Amino acid sequence: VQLVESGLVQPGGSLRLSCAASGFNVYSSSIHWVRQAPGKGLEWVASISSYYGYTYYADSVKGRFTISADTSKNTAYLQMNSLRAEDTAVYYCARSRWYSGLDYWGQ
Amino acid sequence: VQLVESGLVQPGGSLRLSCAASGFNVYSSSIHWVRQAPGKGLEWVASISSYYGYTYYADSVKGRFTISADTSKNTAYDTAVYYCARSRQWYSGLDYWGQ
Amino acid sequence: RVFKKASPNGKLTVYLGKRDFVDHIDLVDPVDGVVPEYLKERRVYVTLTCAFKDLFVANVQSFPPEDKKPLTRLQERLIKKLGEHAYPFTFEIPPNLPCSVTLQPACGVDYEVKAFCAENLEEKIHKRNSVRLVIRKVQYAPERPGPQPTAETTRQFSDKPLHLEASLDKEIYYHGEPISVNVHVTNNTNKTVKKIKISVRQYADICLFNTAQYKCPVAMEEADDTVAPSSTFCKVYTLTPFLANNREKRGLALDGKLKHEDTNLASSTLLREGANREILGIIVSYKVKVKLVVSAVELPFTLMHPKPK
Amino acid sequence: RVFKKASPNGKLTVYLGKRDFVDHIDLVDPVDGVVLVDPEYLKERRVYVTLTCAFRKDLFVANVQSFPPAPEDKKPLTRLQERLIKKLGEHAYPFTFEIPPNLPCSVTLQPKACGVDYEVKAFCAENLEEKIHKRNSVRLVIRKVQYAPERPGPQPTAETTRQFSDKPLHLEASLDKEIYYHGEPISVNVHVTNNTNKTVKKIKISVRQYADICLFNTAQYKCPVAMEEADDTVAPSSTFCKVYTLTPFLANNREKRGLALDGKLKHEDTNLASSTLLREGANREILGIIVSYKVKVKLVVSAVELPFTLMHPKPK
Amino acid sequence: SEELTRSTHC
Amino acid sequence: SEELTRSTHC
Amino acid sequence: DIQMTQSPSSLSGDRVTITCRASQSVSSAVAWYQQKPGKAPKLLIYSASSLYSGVPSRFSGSRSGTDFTLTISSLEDFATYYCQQYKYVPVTFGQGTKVE
Amino acid sequence: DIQMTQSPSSLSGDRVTITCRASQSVSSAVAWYQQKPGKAPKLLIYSASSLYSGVPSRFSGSRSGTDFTLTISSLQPEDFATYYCQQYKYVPVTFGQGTKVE
Repeated sequence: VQLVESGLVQPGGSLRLSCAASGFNVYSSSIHWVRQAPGKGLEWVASISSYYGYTYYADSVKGRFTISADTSKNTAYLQMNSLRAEDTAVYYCARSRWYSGLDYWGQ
Repeated sequence: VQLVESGLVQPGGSLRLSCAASGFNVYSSSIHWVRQAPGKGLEWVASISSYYGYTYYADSVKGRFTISADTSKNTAYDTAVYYCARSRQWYSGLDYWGQ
Repeated sequence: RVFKKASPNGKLTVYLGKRDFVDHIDLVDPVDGVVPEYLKERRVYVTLTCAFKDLFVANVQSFPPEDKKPLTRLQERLIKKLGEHAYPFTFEIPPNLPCSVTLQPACGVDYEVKAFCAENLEEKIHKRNSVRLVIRKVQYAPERPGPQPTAETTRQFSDKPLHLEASLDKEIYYHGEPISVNVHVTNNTNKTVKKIKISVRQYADICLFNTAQYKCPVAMEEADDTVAPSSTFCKVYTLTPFLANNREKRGLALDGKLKHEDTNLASSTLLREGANREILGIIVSYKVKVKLVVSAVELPFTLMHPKPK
Repeated sequence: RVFKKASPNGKLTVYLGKRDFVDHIDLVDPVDGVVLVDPEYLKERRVYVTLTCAFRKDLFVANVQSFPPAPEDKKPLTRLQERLIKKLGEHAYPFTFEIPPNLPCSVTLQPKACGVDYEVKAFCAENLEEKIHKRNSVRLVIRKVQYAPERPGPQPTAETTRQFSDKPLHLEASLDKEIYYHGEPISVNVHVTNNTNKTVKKIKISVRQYADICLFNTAQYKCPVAMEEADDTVAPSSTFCKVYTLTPFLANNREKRGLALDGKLKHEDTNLASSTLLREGANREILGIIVSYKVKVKLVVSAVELPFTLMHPKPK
Repeated sequence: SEELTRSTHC
Repeated sequence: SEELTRSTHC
Repeated sequence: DIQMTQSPSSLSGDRVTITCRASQSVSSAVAWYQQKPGKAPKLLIYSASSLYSGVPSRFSGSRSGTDFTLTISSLEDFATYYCQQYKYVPVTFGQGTKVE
Repeated sequence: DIQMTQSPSSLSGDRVTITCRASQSVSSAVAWYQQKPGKAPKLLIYSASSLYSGVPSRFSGSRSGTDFTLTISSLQPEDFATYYCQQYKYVPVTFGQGTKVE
């Protein structure tokens, strides 16, 4: 029962981050991503409350990021695009759940 | 300006207390009386400010005593000393005192 | 020590540091005091009013530039006491207006301070949200005594006219004090006169559409002191004003009353300048009418309390 | 950490130590709280709490009054109630209730949210007769709530041989357990034995939410809240197994008005209505709404069910 | 119907 | 119209 | 009846202060009086602060809510002192504090 | 948005107590986390009190008003880690700047 996310590009470009869990399903929880610039704190970027079907985004990524959930393989994706210079970080996918804290994490 | 008063009787007896000031006038007075047992405190028994025609009495004596003001000679009318007293017409503590 | 009254909803409070505001003859002291997360309209109003008809109405808002009347001494202390939601207000009370005085049953003139919240005056108040205070503009005797207010009349019939001669100690008297009416007639006439009548009458000017005056006695003593012909008479009398002997006299002028009280008779209150300008509202005054009965003299005197210390 | 609400006059307040109350199946937790008033300005000399189940029609209604303390109304203080009073002082007075079983949890209908409501109304009056003034009351909403039997209900299972072909067509439905957790992946481990001379086109895997209600009469309705259709043919004289998977989620029913949710406090959108548990072994006449699930699996010709209770786990 | 003009001293 | 259900912890 | 009460009962140019307790709100309606036994009282303080004419400056009226009090900043002051109450009729003197 | 901040930035078996405070009323909806170098964070505590399963008992959540606190009854040799306090009533969520310890 464990999580991993997988998947350099020129600014103005894009990547896909593939977020994969095991031993448990997506619908049990909302899916999040969180930034972490080297040596600095994290910040909530986007999240899909899979049971609700709604999704929300943060100011520092608003409208330019996008996120979706592949229930068929227990996985969700980040539609990051048009990355600007400050979007360099170690990315994480996250799964939660009542949000008794953000409970499961990747690598 | 001065205040003086006047007026031993067995239990069940009676008295006619009277008090006179000088140099100033009754109607500038809420006419109180106050009494004191030897070595003890002080207790308001009755008051009359005829300016309004209201007689005030303490609960300890209610209905027994009667208080009235002799306007025509600047004067007004349980073992304890009895003081006739005056306050203003505003009430700023008992400021003129009898003997 | 500031009086505070709080609204029925418990949100609003209005502070007035006193309500017996003084007058100086030249100018009236301005009112001052301290008055949205409930009243989302985000505004409040103070209305100062005198009412008999509201004689005069003025409106100011402490919350949220044209009303930046500089902060008064105690009012800044109040703001510092209350903090972020406390905002000052003050009123330039116009002169040429009455003091608080009432009529014997409160009838008469009254000063109403209404603090309330709304978006604008056009919107109706709600009793659930306002505070209503009543106040007393009051005035105290001049430090400068008037003349010895003598008056005379050699009432002519008996070739030698009957003489009526009268004096008091002062025009400016304190309330609840006697008046040492000092009179010296000269009855060199050929007839007797039996009774000399000593009285004080309250005269009360009222105006709301016309100048109305009404009067009645508030001090009386009857002297049967018959003065024989060819004789002059000399003794001082003594009247004193108090309301008890006249409780039955409907409409007699009494001092300011807040809701219901036995505050003593109405004090006479002064005009401004020599202009005799026709102030709206209530003005009253007293004269000592001494009248020898046929077989009269009045001595004007202002009556009001001394300056409180 | 206790909820508070104060009336528009501001002098009156009510306290509840929590706004969701558990059912042990045997007995349902009673409310406890404190009603605050200003005795120094309170000449009315009385106060009321009313605890009411309200189907948006009231049901169970009860009147209690912490003030002035009626010695005949004394129930011993709960530890939380005394912890409150000892903090409030002499001007505060406790209350506590007794919610009878037979009363549903707070569950609501999919669009104030219609369905039952627990509405703690504290108000002041000299007697019950006078109408309650708006400036003189508070209105706390709360829920009775229901949770999983901790002992795992032993494996439910169903079967049916359905003859047309003298040889049988037969199926089994086996699922891990009857009590499920909302959002847990349902493992539909079905099997079918088709000896017959006829084929099957599609096998229909779905979930439906029954909804029992007793207001005007006993009434019923149902709504699908999970679905998977497979074109998986089982040929004549052939046998098949496949562990299908499903889960229920409200999003694909947002347009399906009437589907049940657990109670909206004000205007929330919390998870679908949990299936409740009856009391005793008898079909006791519990009020309000009973909802429950069955997994429906059907072979379309050329039907198996199993009851289950997808309801939240007992909160830690 | 039941306001009060209590005092307060700064 | 504007009450608030806002917490306290004893 | 405001059962206004007074403390201390007694104590021995030095500064002293005396305090009384009001049973209910009585606004500023307090007085203080110095009595030599055998002599009628004489008023010291009105409205709990204000020095009366001719009183020595030593006599300063004090207050904190329903706490009224007196400060004789420097002690003839070996005398009996009464507080008072008068907002409501009847009045109620207190038990009085002597000095030595 | 609600800013949430903590002190001190860095410090070096001793008991550990630490605190952070939120700019607006957020109730007890605070999380806490810790993370060793280069790893994804692990949840410690939820609703500012409730210790999540498996977490060592020394981790314990506390509250006072809109100021929230965590106490480690001791600094175990395995307790050099990043930590965030985080509110979760409102979106965007807001992690603080966190503590390194050594």
